[PDB]
Amino acid sequence: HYAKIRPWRTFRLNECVCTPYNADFDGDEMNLHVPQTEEARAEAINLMGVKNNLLTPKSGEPIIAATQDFITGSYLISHKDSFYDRATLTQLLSMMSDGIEHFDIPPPAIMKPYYLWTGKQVFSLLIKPNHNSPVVINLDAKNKVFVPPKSKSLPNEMSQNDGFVIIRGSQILSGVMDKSVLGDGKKHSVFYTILRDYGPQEAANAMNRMAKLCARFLGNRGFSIGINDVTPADDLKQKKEEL
Amino acid sequence: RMPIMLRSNKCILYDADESKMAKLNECPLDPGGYFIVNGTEKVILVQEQL
Amino acid sequence: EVAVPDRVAKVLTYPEKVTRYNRHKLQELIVNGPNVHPGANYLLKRNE
Amino acid sequence: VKTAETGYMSRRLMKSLEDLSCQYDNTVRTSANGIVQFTYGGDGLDPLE
Amino acid sequence: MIVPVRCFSCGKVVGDKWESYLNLLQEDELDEGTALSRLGLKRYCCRRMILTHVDLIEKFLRYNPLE
Amino acid sequence: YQCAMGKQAIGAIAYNQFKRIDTLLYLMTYPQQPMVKTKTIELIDYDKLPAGQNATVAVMSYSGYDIEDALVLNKSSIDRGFGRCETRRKTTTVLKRYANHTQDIIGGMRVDENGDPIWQHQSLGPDGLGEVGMKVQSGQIYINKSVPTNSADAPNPNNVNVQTQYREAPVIYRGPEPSHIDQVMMSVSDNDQALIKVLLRQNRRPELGDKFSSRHGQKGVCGIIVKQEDMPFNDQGIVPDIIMNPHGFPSRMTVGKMIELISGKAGVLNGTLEYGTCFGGSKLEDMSKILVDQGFNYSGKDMLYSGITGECLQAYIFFGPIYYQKLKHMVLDKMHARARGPRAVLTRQPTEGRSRDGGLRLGEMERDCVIAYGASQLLLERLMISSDAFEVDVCDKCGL
Amino acid sequence: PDREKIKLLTQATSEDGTSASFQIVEEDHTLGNALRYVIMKNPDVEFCGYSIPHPSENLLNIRIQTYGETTAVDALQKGLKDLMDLCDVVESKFTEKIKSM
Amino acid sequence: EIALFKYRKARLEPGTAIGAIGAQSIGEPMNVT
Amino acid sequence: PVCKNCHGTEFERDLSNANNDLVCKACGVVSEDNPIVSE
Amino acid sequence: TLKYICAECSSKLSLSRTDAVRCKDCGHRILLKARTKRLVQFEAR
Amino acid sequence: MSNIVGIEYNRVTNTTSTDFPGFSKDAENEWNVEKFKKDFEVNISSLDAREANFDLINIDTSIANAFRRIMISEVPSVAAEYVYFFNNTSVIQDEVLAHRIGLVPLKVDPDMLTWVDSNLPDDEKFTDENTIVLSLNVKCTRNPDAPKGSTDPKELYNNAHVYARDLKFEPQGRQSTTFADCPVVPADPDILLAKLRPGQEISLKAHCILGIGGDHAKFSPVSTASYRLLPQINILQPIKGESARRFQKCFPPGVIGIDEGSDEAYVKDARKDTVSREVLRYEEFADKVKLGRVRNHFIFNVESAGAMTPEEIFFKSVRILKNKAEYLKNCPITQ
Ligand SMILES: [Zn+2]
Ligand SMILES: [Zn+2]
Ligand SMILES: [Zn+2]
Ligand SMILES: [Zn+2]
Repeated sequence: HYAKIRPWRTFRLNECVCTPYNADFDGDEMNLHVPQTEEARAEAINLMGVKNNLLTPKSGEPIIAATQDFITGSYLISHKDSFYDRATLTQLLSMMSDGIEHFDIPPPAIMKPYYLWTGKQVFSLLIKPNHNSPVVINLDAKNKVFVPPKSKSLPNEMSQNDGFVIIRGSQILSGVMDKSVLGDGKKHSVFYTILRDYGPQEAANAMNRMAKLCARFLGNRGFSIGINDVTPADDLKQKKEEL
Repeated sequence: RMPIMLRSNKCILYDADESKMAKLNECPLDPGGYFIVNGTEKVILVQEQL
Repeated sequence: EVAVPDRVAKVLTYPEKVTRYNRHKLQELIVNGPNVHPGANYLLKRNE
Repeated sequence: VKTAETGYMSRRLMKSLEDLSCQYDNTVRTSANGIVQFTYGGDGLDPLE
Repeated sequence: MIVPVRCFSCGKVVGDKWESYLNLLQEDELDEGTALSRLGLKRYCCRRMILTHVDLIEKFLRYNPLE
Repeated sequence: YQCAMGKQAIGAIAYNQFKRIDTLLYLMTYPQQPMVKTKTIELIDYDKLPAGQNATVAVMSYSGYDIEDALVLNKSSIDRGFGRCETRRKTTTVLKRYANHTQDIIGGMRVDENGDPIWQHQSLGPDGLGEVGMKVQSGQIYINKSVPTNSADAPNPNNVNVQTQYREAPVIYRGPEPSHIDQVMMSVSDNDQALIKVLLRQNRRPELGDKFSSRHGQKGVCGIIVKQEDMPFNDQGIVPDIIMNPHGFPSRMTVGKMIELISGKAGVLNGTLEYGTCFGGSKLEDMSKILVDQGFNYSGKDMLYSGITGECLQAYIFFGPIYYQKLKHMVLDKMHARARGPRAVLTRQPTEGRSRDGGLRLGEMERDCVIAYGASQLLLERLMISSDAFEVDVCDKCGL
Repeated sequence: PDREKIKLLTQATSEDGTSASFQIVEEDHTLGNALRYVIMKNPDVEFCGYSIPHPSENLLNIRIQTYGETTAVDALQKGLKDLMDLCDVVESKFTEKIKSM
Repeated sequence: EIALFKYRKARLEPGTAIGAIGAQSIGEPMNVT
Repeated sequence: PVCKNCHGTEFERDLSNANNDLVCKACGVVSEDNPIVSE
Repeated sequence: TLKYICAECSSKLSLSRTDAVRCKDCGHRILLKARTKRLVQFEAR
Repeated sequence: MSNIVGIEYNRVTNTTSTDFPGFSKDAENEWNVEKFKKDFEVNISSLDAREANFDLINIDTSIANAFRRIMISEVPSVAAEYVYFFNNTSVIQDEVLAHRIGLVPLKVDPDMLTWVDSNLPDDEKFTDENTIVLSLNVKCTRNPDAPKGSTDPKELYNNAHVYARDLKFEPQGRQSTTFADCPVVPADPDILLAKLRPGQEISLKAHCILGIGGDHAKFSPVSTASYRLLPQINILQPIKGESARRFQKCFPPGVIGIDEGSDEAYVKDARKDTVSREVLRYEEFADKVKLGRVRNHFIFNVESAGAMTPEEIFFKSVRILKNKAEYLKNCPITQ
């Protein structure tokens, strides 16, 4: 790794890199080594850097992707009934960076009654933010659930839910982000495609741009769990008792 | 000299009433049952076998 | 980028040979001393 | 019962196979310069890439 | 030990109410619930400060080194 | 997972706990009895001297520093005294009587230039034993001690040359923080050979790294300490003490904490402590009836604003008091840093042990991980240069 | 005056002052979100957000980006002149009702 | 062009210790066992 | 005991950063590095 | 000065050095050092 | 639009601003001071000392949060910062007793002192007009009267409980004539501070200074300072007969009351409905009620710790938001 000197008393690291170490932050501890030549300082990066090891050499799948809270942050954005106006997109679009990247706003989806964007036009900007960035990808992937359509006439896109995901020219056209398209395991993820066609630098620039957003975003939206949404609805209690 | 465990009937803490035991600055809520051989305080554990 | 606390950052040193490219930095750093952060802990001359 | 024996198995397999590298004629072979196989697999291409 | 001079979560002071809440229990035997509502503790973040306060200062003092 | 950690949660010990001199005794400043009790804890009188205090948990995700069961507490609650522990540590010496009738002496405060104290003796007192009530720093002898130089010679039955034979061997306070001297006593053992037992004292505050729990078995490193104004607030102004993420309850399947929060909030509003026992306890349907009379939601799930942006939250937050006991294993005494230190004698390697000034073991499981990268120059550097270098001159023929 | 304050990032600005990105010390969300509301009521600005980079250090980055009419460095100097006039309505109206009571 | 670029890049480069990478991918966490 | 540059007779074992070196206060030249503890 | 005190007798003993380790007024053999008079400087947080 | 946050049984809706030009084609509600000055109104409810209750109308929820964060952090106050101990032989250890002194409120207001400058060496740092010094000396002894045993340890011992009123203000020079008409007192002078047994004394002095609230929560002037929004209940169909008393026990007891003429429910005194959403459970009021919460009617509620009136800090919060946005109208922009 590279370093950064911070004034507390513990080893901070990013969320996405905890998957190789399979760490869990529940009290465990890890040790660091600092080489002390000039030829082992250069060889630790170019052979053991974390840009060159987004892939595990067991199978070839990507191992450094969204951990178990970056998925469900970037799903409530891309939920089909999530609509933003201009002043809320702008605030949403300015947390994935720190006021450095130059965006240019695409024309909004809902247009006549009010001006509304969608939760995919704000997610197709963290891939290609403007014309000077060279990332343009194409990907067709099947989600984790994928309830099937009428199975002969309507194609894979026309599922009952959002289902099968379609991106053409770095714009999301359908589907959601539910760990089949961002996370680990599957070979056809988002972060695999930018890694494969544009070097690992453009992959890592688009991977921590999700983490700065999904940290800041859903702490101002809201998400909790409790008794009211684990208890049976009194029909699941009536039906289980005899079954 | 036999060592004797606390709250046994051979030691001075047997049936005290928070006034004798306050004089001896010992806790009322202490369980007892452990030797204080030369400093450290140790406890024989309940072994079992076949 | 791993983040490192500063109480361990001024124990773990790193040897750094003087050159004409980095000479004007390493004179400013040896005068900081080992109590403010960008300083040094030791020094070894070529004679010594 | 599994964790202490898996690292006993990832090391037994390690020591007998630790030195096999593709030479510049696309030929993976042992440290005493003797052929194990003429190409790594049927076509000699990186299993990760 | 002794009651904390301020509440942990909101910030208001509870140091002048520990002797009062007890004096509302020795004389005029009264419910624990209706005592510290009359006393002025409305929300449920101050009421835990006096419900659950174990008062170990009265038992530590009997071991004083001055006989 | 909780029985293995209930024996580690700091708290109170006994009533005589400021009288005893033990090796290492953790204390908490302001403990509180729990809200959801049990019949078991009143049959051993646990709540007569409890351990840990009940925070106001608002379980939700917040700022992304609570991902893998880490958790988020506020800076204003720590300054009011939420979880300020205290650590006491005995140390002792023995004044030994030798064969040639020579004792040990506690002379102290050697002087220089109109002033008695050196930097090392500002807290050593007049009589040699360090002064009760004032702090010590790194350095700063706090028990002075001198040991004779004829430690094993035969007794010469005369009186010729015995006036200056005491070489120094003091006791130095190490450690990375300044701690205070609580009480220092001197007495004699069973055989007449004097004892010294000074007991230090420091208290500290829970910065991040300090490991908290939940009494149901959910460990957590403190991840960030944000300010009060960035924390959310309900309609009344109640800022939560601690925020834990929602992403434990599906895998960990702890429905206790979801019930403990309901049986706890309803006890505060009613002024009575409630029982959670085994195979019984306070029911749920009779506990939402109290929770709807006072004005709140029937499932405890209140609504609250946000402190960054101002407007409401598009969901509802599960809000209430949960007993969070504080554990041991803090980071004030786990940070280690060895650059170039002591080396062992038979192997000339770094010394195993944090108290033996550390240096860590690059084993055989981690040696094979390096060669899989193909890296062949730091493998030579990490295993003879920074560890075990030595310059051997060997003959060429009959080479040894 | 002082110059460890509002400060234009030259690395992330356009060739003219249409798009500009600043870095303000010592000031958290209390200004950073108030200034966002009063700026976006300008009919000329298209993009004005902020971001705190890290909570260990203390500095805010405000972003401002408009159409071709006025420069962005002239947009926020109009913008935070207009929050100043926003408090004068609040302070005056509140103080004349206290005296009434 | 790109289907012959990725096949051309995917060939195994000389020097890769495919022994050591091999030994760590196999070892990891009527009837027959 | 005796330095090679100032020839002082007083040395100060510095344990402030867990190095435990041996060095004088006259010039600051370390007398022995990498201590060999009696295990 | 205000030298050594006793455990439960709580009598201030100024024992001459290298003479004895008991106290008067009582046979108890544990002597607590009493607190200094010197000012000590704390914070309030 | 229509600035009503929509309460329902699992969500709230349109909580954000939508008050800016470029939201619809007819780009209305641009900024205009005279269009703001007419609609902003203030309604002061029950006002006393140590509590305020007042409304702020037709301001967007961005700037109502700006006044909350400043009353907790930015408005300065006084509390202890250095405690100097003389002989303490109490069971309460020193820097715990020195910590409980720091959180005690004081009735002296700020603007009487200046900000301390810690760049100077530490003997003219505490000058004569940025620091007041207050101390206490108290000793517990035996009370020689004749009660019987086990009685109250308020008459076996004299002064065995120390209180906040024991902090005797010890005025230094140059301020014996300035703090003469208004001496300083702890704002709640009955705070229990320690406990003593005979033979145990406490003797110290504290140097309380001028501090900012967001640094440490000694310095915060408020008890707590937050707000609400105004709830709003709409009734679609007339609830009549037996159901309207069932509709009445699912609320706080003031908010809706029965029309005594014809048996029909209507809204009484509002602003008391805490949102218990109890009408959502019952699936017979699924259409009769559409309740909500209006987005421009902030029910403030500030409190004071005792230092100053509650209508002073809210004057002082809005006064220093302006200066916070005035200090960088007048400084250059470095490239
Ligand atoms: Zn409270
Ligand atoms: Zn030879
Ligand atoms: Zn020398
Ligand atoms: Zn005695």
